[PDB]
Amino acid sequence: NLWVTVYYGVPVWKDAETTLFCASDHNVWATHACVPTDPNPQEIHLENVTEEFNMWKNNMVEQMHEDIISLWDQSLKPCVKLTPLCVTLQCTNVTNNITDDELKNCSFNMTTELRDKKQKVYSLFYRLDVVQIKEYRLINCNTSAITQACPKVSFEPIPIHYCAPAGFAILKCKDKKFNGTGPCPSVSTVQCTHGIKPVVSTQLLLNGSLAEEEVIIRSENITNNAKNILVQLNTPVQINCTRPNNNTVKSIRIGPGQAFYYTGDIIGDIRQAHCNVSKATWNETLGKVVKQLRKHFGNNTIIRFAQSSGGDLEVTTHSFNCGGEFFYCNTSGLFNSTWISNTSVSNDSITLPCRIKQIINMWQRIGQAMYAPPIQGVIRCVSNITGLILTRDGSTTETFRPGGGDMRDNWRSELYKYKVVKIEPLGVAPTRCKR
Amino acid sequence: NITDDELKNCSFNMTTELRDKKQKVYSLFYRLDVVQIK
Amino acid sequence: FLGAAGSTMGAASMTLTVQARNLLSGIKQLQARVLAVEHYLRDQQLLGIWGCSGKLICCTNVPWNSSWSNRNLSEIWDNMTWLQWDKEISNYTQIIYGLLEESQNQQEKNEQDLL
Ligand SMILES: *[C@@H]1O[C@H](CO)[C@@H](O[C@@H]2O[C@H](CO)[C@@H](O[C@@H]3O[C@H](CO[C@H]4O[C@H](CO)[C@@H](O)[C@H](O)[C@@H]4O)[C@@H](O)[C@H](O[C@H]4O[C@H](CO)[C@@H](O)[C@H](O)[C@@H]4O[C@H]4O[C@H](CO)[C@@H](O)[C@H](O)[C@@H]4O)[C@@H]3O)[C@H](O)[C@H]2NC(C)=O)[C@H](O)[C@H]1NC(C)=O
Ligand SMILES: *[C@@H]1O[C@H](CO)[C@@H](O[C@@H]2O[C@H](CO)[C@@H](O[C@@H]3O[C@H](CO)[C@@H](O)[C@H](O[C@H]4O[C@H](CO)[C@@H](O)[C@H](O)[C@@H]4O)[C@@H]3O)[C@H](O)[C@H]2NC(C)=O)[C@H](O)[C@H]1NC(C)=O
Ligand SMILES: *[C@@H]1O[C@H](CO)[C@@H](O[C@@H]2O[C@H](CO)[C@@H](O[C@@H]3O[C@H](CO)[C@@H](O)[C@H](O[C@H]4O[C@H](CO)[C@@H](O)[C@H](O)[C@@H]4O)[C@@H]3O)[C@H](O)[C@H]2NC(C)=O)[C@H](O)[C@H]1NC(C)=O
Ligand SMILES: *[C@@H]1O[C@H](CO)[C@@H](O[C@@H]2O[C@H](CO)[C@@H](O[C@@H]3O[C@H](CO)[C@@H](O)[C@H](O)[C@@H]3O)[C@H](O)[C@H]2NC(C)=O)[C@H](O)[C@H]1NC(C)=O
Ligand SMILES: *[C@@H]1O[C@H](CO)[C@@H](O[C@@H]2O[C@H](CO)[C@@H](O)[C@H](O)[C@H]2NC(C)=O)[C@H](O)[C@H]1NC(C)=O
Ligand SMILES: *[C@@H]1O[C@H](CO)[C@@H](O[C@@H]2O[C@H](CO)[C@@H](O)[C@H](O)[C@H]2NC(C)=O)[C@H](O)[C@H]1NC(C)=O
Ligand SMILES: *[C@@H]1O[C@H](CO)[C@@H](O[C@@H]2O[C@H](CO)[C@@H](O)[C@H](O)[C@H]2NC(C)=O)[C@H](O)[C@H]1NC(C)=O
Ligand SMILES: *[C@@H]1O[C@H](CO)[C@@H](O[C@@H]2O[C@H](CO)[C@@H](O)[C@H](O)[C@H]2NC(C)=O)[C@H](O)[C@H]1NC(C)=O
Ligand SMILES: *[C@@H]1O[C@H](CO)[C@@H](O[C@@H]2O[C@H](CO)[C@@H](O)[C@H](O)[C@H]2NC(C)=O)[C@H](O)[C@H]1NC(C)=O
Ligand SMILES: *[C@@H]1O[C@H](CO)[C@@H](O)[C@H](O)[C@H]1NC(C)=O
Ligand SMILES: *[C@@H]1O[C@H](CO)[C@@H](O)[C@H](O)[C@H]1NC(C)=O
Ligand SMILES: *[C@@H]1O[C@H](CO)[C@@H](O)[C@H](O)[C@H]1NC(C)=O
Ligand SMILES: *[C@@H]1O[C@H](CO)[C@@H](O)[C@H](O)[C@H]1NC(C)=O
Ligand SMILES: *[C@@H]1O[C@H](CO)[C@@H](O)[C@H](O)[C@H]1NC(C)=O
Ligand SMILES: *[C@@H]1O[C@H](CO)[C@@H](O)[C@H](O)[C@H]1NC(C)=O
Ligand SMILES: *[C@@H]1O[C@H](CO)[C@@H](O)[C@H](O)[C@H]1NC(C)=O
Repeated sequence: NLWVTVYYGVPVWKDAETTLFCASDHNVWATHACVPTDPNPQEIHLENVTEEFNMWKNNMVEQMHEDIISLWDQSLKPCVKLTPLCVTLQCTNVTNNITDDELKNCSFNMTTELRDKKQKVYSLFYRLDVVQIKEYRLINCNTSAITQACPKVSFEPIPIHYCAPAGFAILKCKDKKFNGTGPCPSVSTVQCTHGIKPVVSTQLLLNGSLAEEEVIIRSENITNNAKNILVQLNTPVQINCTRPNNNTVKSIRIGPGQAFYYTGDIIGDIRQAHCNVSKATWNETLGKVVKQLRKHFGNNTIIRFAQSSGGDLEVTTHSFNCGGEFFYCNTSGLFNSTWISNTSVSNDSITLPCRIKQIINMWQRIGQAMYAPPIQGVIRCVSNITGLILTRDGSTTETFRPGGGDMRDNWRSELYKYKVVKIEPLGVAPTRCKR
Repeated sequence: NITDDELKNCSFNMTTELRDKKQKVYSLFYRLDVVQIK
Repeated sequence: FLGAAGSTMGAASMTLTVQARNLLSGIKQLQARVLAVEHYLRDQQLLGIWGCSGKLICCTNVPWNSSWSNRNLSEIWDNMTWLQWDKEISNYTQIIYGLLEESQNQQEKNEQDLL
């Protein structure tokens, strides 16, 4: 004798394919076009909700990859196009009255403000941004269109809060030690997330969150080799980096009100860009990693490391932003170690050789070419180390290499804690009412 | 080589990838897409 | 906003009054406030057809058929929480949705018009 009733109950906890918007806070490329950020002290803790995540399958990563590429292209719109310079550039080595031996002093023609008058000037460039044809073409005039970035915006990661649309909910477990997924018991809900920084690199994350107690290795299929194995780090490592060149930046106007910057001259101490890493700090890191890879591969396994295989240095070496300059730094002195058999496996600083480029291709979108305006003074930027990417290559011996290339894995590295639920508040539970 | 009689073999200049270098090539066109001003 | 959905059953229906007042309160962000306002509409579209016109925790007069997992509906009412029982009755939703419009809303709507 049961008579069904109708409710407005809480259990709505379905999948949420959805849109999303931001809560960020000068006209720097984020543009503050989100909302003013609320103090949102509403991590409402819930009691005993068995819910399993899937960090590898969500649309939050897919939208985040779509947002920033569209947002960073939006900052690229009002800047100077600046493609009259793809001409027959001719250069030589930098002259030093005599010595032995990364710069090219370049003879160069160009238009002026007026349409007919030409301009024979000279400037400097690096190695990897110019190609032999002595005549030297630019590196991208196969197929591109060079574009200057406007010299007022900053490429600094300004953190982005995310908030749910009006009618959905952002969920996060405060629980511990996922294997990527996991039925996390304790959970709290939020309307708005915390601030996440717009950083971008490969082979090493930086300025990120920290771990709980140890390394948390994250993957999908450890028995698959084609995965990108994520490594969460417990304790951050100070990385100092520099471009120790006192450099003079001059300015010209290429046409009708189109300014342009170029490396005029350097004051005279030709150096190489580099980064210091504390040696004894780094060996203390890797002992934690092999401590866990015994548990996932075996007690009698040999953990080897090597460099990247090949490809472009964007794939090979460490991509790295710093303060309006886009470094590329070789990291061969970081994976020259082999840990053996998983049983009884200071005041120093290793230093890496780092290169400088100016013509970039962000997220491999071929055709778009953004120019790097060289800046005056010196370069110093300090960053933590938080995230690592390793790749199991295809006996119990095993070699790992620093993988990377997809920037989605960087955002997935710092958004595994979240999920979003759709809301359908309708419950039909029978009782004995009838009337 | 000789015969009697909708195509035009056209002398033609054009830019290149670089801004200054020119390009003297030839191509073909139809009748109704080109006009006398030879 | 939300709370106590985890470990209770029926006593969660005591606090079904905060669950609506915070609810619903370029182009890519403008998909929001359209499907967000299409929701709270399309259910209240059919909620007026259920007979319960506004917000009342209310009962209809259509029978609960006991073919739909008849399991101790005084006992499971209080102990065994929601999100478990919801999967049990996840299969029989559409059929009740035909019974929301035929029992009370084909017969009984045209029985008060007799006077
Ligand atoms: C990981 O996270 C760390 C910190 O969490 C972050 O390090 C920070 O990096 C930023 C950018 O690389 C640093 O900000 C710059 O700092 C320099 C130095 O400022 C110090 O010294 C001056 C004078 O000695 C003091 O006044 C100042 O208070 C500091 O003590 C500044 O010079 C920079 O400001 C200029 O640049 C900005 C962007 O161009 C402008 O918005 C700003 O107005 C300044 O511009 C002026 O000078 C320019 C010089 O060329 C000129 O071009 C302009 O037209 C204008 O005249 C800037 O504030 C910050 O200090 C770092 N903090 C720490 C603790 O290290 C890492 O960058 C991050 N990792 C990555 C990859 O981002
Ligand atoms: C401008 O400067 C750049 C570098 O700053 C310079 O490019 C370099 O030129 C040298 C000489 O042509 C190349 O050096 C070769 O390097 C290999 C390995 O390092 C050596 O083994 C070579 O020695 C053999 O070849 C010589 C050729 O005559 C023989 O004389 C010699 O006995 C050996 O058989 C040789 O030293 C170097 O490869 C390039 N660098 C690059 C990146 O190509 C360039 O030449 C300078 N510009 C001008 C106009 O000189
Ligand atoms: C490239 O080829 C095209 C065609 O493939 C050619 O254009 C043609 O040229 C001829 C000769 O100049 C034109 O033919 C005329 O056509 C009318 C009707 O068809 C005839 O009656 C004309 O004959 C009279 O005019 C002649 C002029 O001298 C007299 O000699 C003759 O006795 C008659 O009085 C004449 O044959 C034809 O009109 C054009 N076609 C078009 C579409 O205009 C062109 O000449 C070739 N290029 C070069 C450089 O020769
Ligand atoms: C990267 O650069 C930073 C600074 O640019 C380095 O931090 C510096 O580290 C040294 C020692 O590691 C610190 O010196 C010590 O300071 C204490 C405090 O007074 C003093 O008592 C000691 O005798 C010693 O001199 C220094 O203060 C510190 N500076 C800052 C600003 O933090 C860091 O070590 C560099 N890391 C690498 C790997 O090179
Ligand atoms: C653009 O032109 C340059 C001409 O040097 C090409 O550069 C070389 O191309 C060969 C064949 O692909 C490669 O083996 C070399 O490694 C290239 N050199 C460098 C420095 O990358 C380049 O491939 C051309 N690009 C396209 C798309 O045609
Ligand atoms: C992880 O990936 C590997 C290969 O990508 C899968 O291994 C296959 O497993 C089946 C049955 O265990 C074998 O018949 C195949 O021969 C294996 N593949 C190869 C290339 O040898 C493995 O199943 C994946 N793990 C999961 C959980 O899906
Ligand atoms: C690149 O070569 C040019 C050659 O003209 C150098 O320009 C000359 O530099 C000397 C002293 O450095 C000046 O007295 C001349 O006036 C400069 N010429 C012109 C036309 O301005 C230039 O210095 C070289 N680049 C570097 C970095 O040394
Ligand atoms: C980064 O530095 C390493 C230093 O070892 C370079 O690797 C060597 O390259 C030569 C020829 O390219 C080989 O004969 C050696 O066997 C390599 N050693 C190792 C450890 O790989 C590497 O080429 C550098 N990469 C860049 C992009 O500069
Ligand atoms: C790198 O991570 C360390 C974590 O230990 C940061 O150090 C602390 O950061 C918090 C908040 O950022 C501060 O309240 C503490 O005062 C910091 N402690 C010390 C000893 O510095 C550090 O700030 C991070 N690096 C950067 C550049 O932010
Ligand atoms: C060396 O070169 C510098 C600049 O390149 C020049 O000023 C100087 O006169 C030169 N000295 C000699 C001895 O050639
Ligand atoms: C630049 O132009 C001048 C004349 O305009 C010419 O003499 C010179 O050779 C040009 N430079 C190069 C590198 O072609
Ligand atoms: C990882 O966790 C899932 C459940 O979230 C489990 O099914 C799987 O066996 C776990 N794998 C390992 C290696 O612990
Ligand atoms: C670079 O050299 C110039 C002189 O040419 C000097 O004024 C400036 O202070 C130098 N840069 C630094 C960082 O000292
Ligand atoms: C790191 O230190 C351990 C002992 O603390 C040592 O056995 C190991 O060889 C060191 N790493 C390298 C690469 O030498
Ligand atoms: C005829 O023309 C063709 C191509 O136009 C040429 O290859 C050939 O040599 C010519 N023959 C004579 C006899 O002119
Ligand atoms: C094409 O250019 C060359 C020199 O650049 C010139 O001699 C020739 O006459 C031009 N062709 C035409 C059809 O004008």
